[PDB]
Amino acid sequence: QVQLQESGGGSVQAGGSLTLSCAASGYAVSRYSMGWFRQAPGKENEGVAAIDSSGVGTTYADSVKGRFTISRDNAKDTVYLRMNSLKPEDTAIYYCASGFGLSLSRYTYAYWGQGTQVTVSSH
Amino acid sequence: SPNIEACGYSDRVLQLTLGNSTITTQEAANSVVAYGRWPEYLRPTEPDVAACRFYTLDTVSWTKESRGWWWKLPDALRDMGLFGQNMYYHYLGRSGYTVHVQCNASKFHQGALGVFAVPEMCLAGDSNTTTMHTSYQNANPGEKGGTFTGFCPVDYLLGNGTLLGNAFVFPHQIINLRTNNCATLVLPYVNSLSIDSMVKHNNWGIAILPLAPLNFASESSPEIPITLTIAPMCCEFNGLRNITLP
Amino acid sequence: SPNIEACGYSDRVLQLTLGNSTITTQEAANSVVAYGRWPEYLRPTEPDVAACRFYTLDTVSWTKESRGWWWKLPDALRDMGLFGQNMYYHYLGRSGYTVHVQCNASKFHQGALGVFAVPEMCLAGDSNTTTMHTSYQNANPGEKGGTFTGFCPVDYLLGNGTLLGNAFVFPHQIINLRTNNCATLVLPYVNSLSIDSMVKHNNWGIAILPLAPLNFASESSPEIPITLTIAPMCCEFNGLRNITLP
Amino acid sequence: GLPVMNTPGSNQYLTADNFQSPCALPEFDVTPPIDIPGEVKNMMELAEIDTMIPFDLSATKKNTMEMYRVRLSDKPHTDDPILCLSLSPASDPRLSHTMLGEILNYYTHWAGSLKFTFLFCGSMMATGKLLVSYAPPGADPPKKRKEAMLGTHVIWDIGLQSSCTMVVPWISNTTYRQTIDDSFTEGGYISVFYQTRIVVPLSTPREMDILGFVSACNDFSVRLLRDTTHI
Amino acid sequence: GLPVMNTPGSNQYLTADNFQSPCALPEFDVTPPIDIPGEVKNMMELAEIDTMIPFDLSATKKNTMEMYRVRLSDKPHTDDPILCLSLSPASDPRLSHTMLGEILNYYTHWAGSLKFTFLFCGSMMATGKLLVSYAPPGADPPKKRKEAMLGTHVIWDIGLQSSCTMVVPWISNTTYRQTIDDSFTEGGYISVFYQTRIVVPLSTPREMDILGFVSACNDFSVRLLRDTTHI
Amino acid sequence: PSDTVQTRHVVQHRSRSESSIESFFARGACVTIMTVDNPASTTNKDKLFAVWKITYKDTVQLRRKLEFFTYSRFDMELTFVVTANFTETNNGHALNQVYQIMYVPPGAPVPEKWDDYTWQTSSNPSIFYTYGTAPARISVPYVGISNAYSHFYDGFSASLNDFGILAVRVVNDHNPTKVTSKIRVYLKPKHIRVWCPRPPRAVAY
Amino acid sequence: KDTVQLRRKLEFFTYSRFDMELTFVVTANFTETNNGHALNQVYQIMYVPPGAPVPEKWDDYTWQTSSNPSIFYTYGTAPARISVPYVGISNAYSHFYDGFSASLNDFGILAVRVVNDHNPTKVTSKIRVYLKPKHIRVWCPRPPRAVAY
Repeated sequence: QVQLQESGGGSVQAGGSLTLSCAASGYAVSRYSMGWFRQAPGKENEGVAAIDSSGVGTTYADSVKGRFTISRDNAKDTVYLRMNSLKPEDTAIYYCASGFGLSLSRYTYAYWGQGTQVTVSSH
Repeated sequence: SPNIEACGYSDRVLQLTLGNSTITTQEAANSVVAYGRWPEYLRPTEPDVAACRFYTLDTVSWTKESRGWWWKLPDALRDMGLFGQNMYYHYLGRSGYTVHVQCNASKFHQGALGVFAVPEMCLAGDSNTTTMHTSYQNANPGEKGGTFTGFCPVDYLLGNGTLLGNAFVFPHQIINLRTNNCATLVLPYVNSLSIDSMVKHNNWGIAILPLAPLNFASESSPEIPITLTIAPMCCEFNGLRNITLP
Repeated sequence: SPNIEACGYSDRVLQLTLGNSTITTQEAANSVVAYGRWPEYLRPTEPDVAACRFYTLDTVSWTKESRGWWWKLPDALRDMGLFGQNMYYHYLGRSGYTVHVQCNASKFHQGALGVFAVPEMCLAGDSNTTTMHTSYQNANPGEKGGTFTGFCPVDYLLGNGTLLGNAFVFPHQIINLRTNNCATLVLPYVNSLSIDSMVKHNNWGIAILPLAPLNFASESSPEIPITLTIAPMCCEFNGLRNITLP
Repeated sequence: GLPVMNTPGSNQYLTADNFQSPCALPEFDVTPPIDIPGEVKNMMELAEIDTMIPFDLSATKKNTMEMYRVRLSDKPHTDDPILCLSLSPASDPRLSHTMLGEILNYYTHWAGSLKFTFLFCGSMMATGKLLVSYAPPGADPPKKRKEAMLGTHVIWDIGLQSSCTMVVPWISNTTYRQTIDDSFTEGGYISVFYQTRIVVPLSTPREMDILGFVSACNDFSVRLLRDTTHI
Repeated sequence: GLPVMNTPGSNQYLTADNFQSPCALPEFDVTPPIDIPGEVKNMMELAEIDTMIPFDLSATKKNTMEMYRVRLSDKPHTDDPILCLSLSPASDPRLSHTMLGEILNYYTHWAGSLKFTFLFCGSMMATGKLLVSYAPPGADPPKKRKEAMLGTHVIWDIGLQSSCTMVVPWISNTTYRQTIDDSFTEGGYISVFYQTRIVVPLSTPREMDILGFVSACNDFSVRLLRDTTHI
Repeated sequence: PSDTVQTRHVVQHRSRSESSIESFFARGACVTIMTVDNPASTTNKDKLFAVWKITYKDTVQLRRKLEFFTYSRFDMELTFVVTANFTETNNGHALNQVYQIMYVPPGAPVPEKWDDYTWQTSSNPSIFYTYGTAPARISVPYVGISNAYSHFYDGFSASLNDFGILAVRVVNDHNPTKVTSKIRVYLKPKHIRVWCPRPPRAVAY
Repeated sequence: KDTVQLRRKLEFFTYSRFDMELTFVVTANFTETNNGHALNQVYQIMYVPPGAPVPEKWDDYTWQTSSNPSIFYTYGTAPARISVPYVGISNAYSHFYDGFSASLNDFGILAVRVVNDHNPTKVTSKIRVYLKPKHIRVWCPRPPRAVAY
């Protein structure tokens, strides 16, 4: 059974950088890609960042472009979502998924994490 | 499974006038025979047109919140003229069903209805040890029927504990708004016996759940109606008892 | 085993012009069919001349110190025009081989080459429990090839742990300098399957080791060159995938 | 007595044997069978029955009816497929829950062809064109339209015909493939892209869905009966 | 029940028997066999395949490729054979490591003829003549040319034909011979001598080699299956 | 090769014999584990008899396999693997035992005490298995009251169909050294026929 | 591949198809020097077809195998015997495999336990397995493995 442990969540500040990670069990991370999907309170399944382990070819969503950084580790079978310069709109319960690969689409994936809640706290 | 594409609009209005009834079907063609069998006679009193004619159940509103609907046979048609009578005056009874489900909308509405006929459709209550459980009356909601939910039949569990996606094993048709307006399901008698008692045992089970949501253009009709016309086919009953008039 | 005596010198220069290629063989006659079978079609896309034509690998120097040389099929011919392409664009692929090994010297040079075609020739590493072992890249030295030694294939152990003297069980011919100048080996497709994936599995294995040392008259050419011309026979591949152009 | 010799294997019990033993109830009147519609002869027959694929098994949409609803939203023409699927039965969580897959988890091999049927569920008036693509085994997932375009693909028109049927052929190395996750024998990809785009008249909802179905063919067979039942 | 009587031998297990037992996997589709080239029917067939004899198993040359290289050096015409070999299979360390011998170490007897093929590997220009000699069983090893000359011998010319084939016949007392060292049934000798000498033109290397091969014939058969496998 | 027309499918069959109905259930699986004993002492719980109602519904393996269908007819072949052992750590002795297995046809008197008259059953079958030999085997034909066995029954009257009850005791009498035994029952549904298939029960029972 | 005798004999060839006949000679004995008793035992042998779940505990569900064959051998009688036909995934069993993906071909796994339950006097047993490759066919021969394995 393939397991993805969504780790790196919490309530940081507006502009407060927060990295994310997922331990990929059950398969060779290279055969798959890996991405991120956020969903705001009562909203929809929306994409953020995803890259393929083999080609390491980046792809971000238009609204998140720049501030977010995705990076894979083939040694520890983990992904690193460097959500830097956060904004009050980035307050959406995140999720990670291994892809076939490769890009941020509707669903287009299969293995889904439990869900980590990140809240871009602002004064 | 039902990958057909008749025409798309309307061509030919050809009415089915059996006995006293009249239907005026969208067309005639595009019908599914359950398992490839036509309702035949036991190889008895055969009423024919007397019992064999079209009866229409109550019309129900399909809405953007609807979870589904379900009925039982002969159960629903227990309050239908001669077929309602012959059901209580006999200890026996076997019958076929021409479930003709109609649903009209405009070229502006979108969605998809899957009419599923589940033979021996017992409803949700995970007590394997003690099934049937829910009272005779609840299990039998007559002509008004019962409804699925998001006696409690869960929609994705087809209201029996099995994933909806596999429902496609039972005879069915998909009333897809952009194509078909009508659904025709001929269900032959299916039970462990040659003939049985209708009052107690439910042969089939018509279950119409929404596969696609309902979306209407800007402002239009907030809801669309679905109608179920059912008819007893090649039926027989043995043997009149003190025509115990009610 | 190969106790033949054609003529000794040269008679007839009869060129093999298949497709775009041209060979100009020493003669034509004196060829060995591996096990008595000709490369036949699976009883698919058959490219014929497109794929079925002569390709020449890199020429290697034979010297008084040479221990031997070895190649893999289709491996070597993985960088050969259309046959190189069809190998990466398909998930399947079966093919025959006309290994035509030529070696020219004078009436003054002496020695003996034994061209051995070993079906399923895995190379030396005495881990019976865990074979394959040596990396994909080492195991596949392409068109430049690999060499035996006095990834480490021991010559008297044919580079697999079995005494060279018994190598004579596999199809072969002996290019004996005083007689033959050419070696012709038609190898039909041999594998556990009807068709397989060429990129991963190596069917045959051409191994040319020296049975006699090289001795040249006084002062002459310090070394003599050996050439390997290989050709795909009656080949088929299924089925074009997103012609994923490199 | 007739000279007989007891060989090895006597007094053992082979669970899968086939022997004639004593019948506990002599002369018992067995109730004759009636032709109840729907007699099944072999399991492969239940596979040749199209079954809806739960494509969107997302965090919230999995184990809910939404897993069956692939929604074509209002987003930019990015060659990012709307959906991609691995032709690897039990080695992919989507093809597994289908009646087809349910038959495959009881064997070790599977051969033949398979057919994916897409049914569009949008307004009659709505039109557009999509490209359903197939990439044979071992090939990399087609991530661009251009990429997917090169291989076996069908250009499915919404405007005209509502249902597309793409029969995935038998482009396999081994005569018998692994139902398990193997690189020696790995499926491939079935993906859909925006050939054109979605065109809707007036103010009709701009988001509709598409359903998917999967089934086997006459040449589809299985072998080596195994199980997987837990407590 | 049918009157049957259990005779001696019941419930025993004969390793070499042949009985019909229960088949663990009923109706299992066995993958059909394909004509993969090189099907073998009997072991004697692998023997009719010439295999190179490692003649020089000297202290340093044994377990090295040199064991296969018999070198004709520049030495005096001494009737001392260049090579001599005992036609005694497992009773001689040379015929043992051949594919032929490898078949014989699995039986007790061996019958029929055998053929020794010598292939010369020297300069085209080089010429000379040699005498390959055979001395039937029990006879003393031919130590002189004159001695070897009297018996069955072939006068092999280097100058003309490169390969000599001397078929050793079936001159045996017993209809079936010992593969073991026995004096009652002992092989004989195959030896080569300088009929003439080696003549090389110009300055071409004065030392070349000759290879040897051995195989069986159609009349070659074996019996009493035995083994010898250690740990 | 590469092709995606829309034909029926492509070619014709390709060998599917080991997948067929008969061959799908040709395997006999465990259905229950009955525990008897031959005590010398008055143990009223384990008291010789062991009663078990013949139902597939107890185990999982053979249960889910039968659930892909709604109706079935099947010749039920049963085998009994009996195994014994001493309970007390004593060098006590026991003579090779005999057990009495009873296939009691559906709708008959279920034995209570191991002493009652219903344990003599002039009509009901019995099997005297001597320990230490080849396991006992009986064949019960289609004993259904209907034209088919209904796995899932919709309506009113879960007793299912009732395949009867099995009762076993030690025939040999009270021996000082208490020996416990376990009878494993297997079911092979030969000559099986089925009708109207449903989606398989996804979850646990 | 575990033993030597039958191993070297099969190595003269590269490919083979063979009906594998197996016999099981079970033998028991008491371990402790005690005049302890034991009732004639039953053992359960299991031929588990290649690529299936390998049993761990003797308690798990995979020891019930609704599909996998089993043999209940009562001690003191004629040894048990089963026939496993050509169970190869390919057209032939490859003794020496060249290329990448040594697991060989995988002929399955055998599991055995004592069916009879916990008896105070501990009895140990040993099951000897024999293999007879009836109806055997072979292709492309190689020189025999000279040395030790």
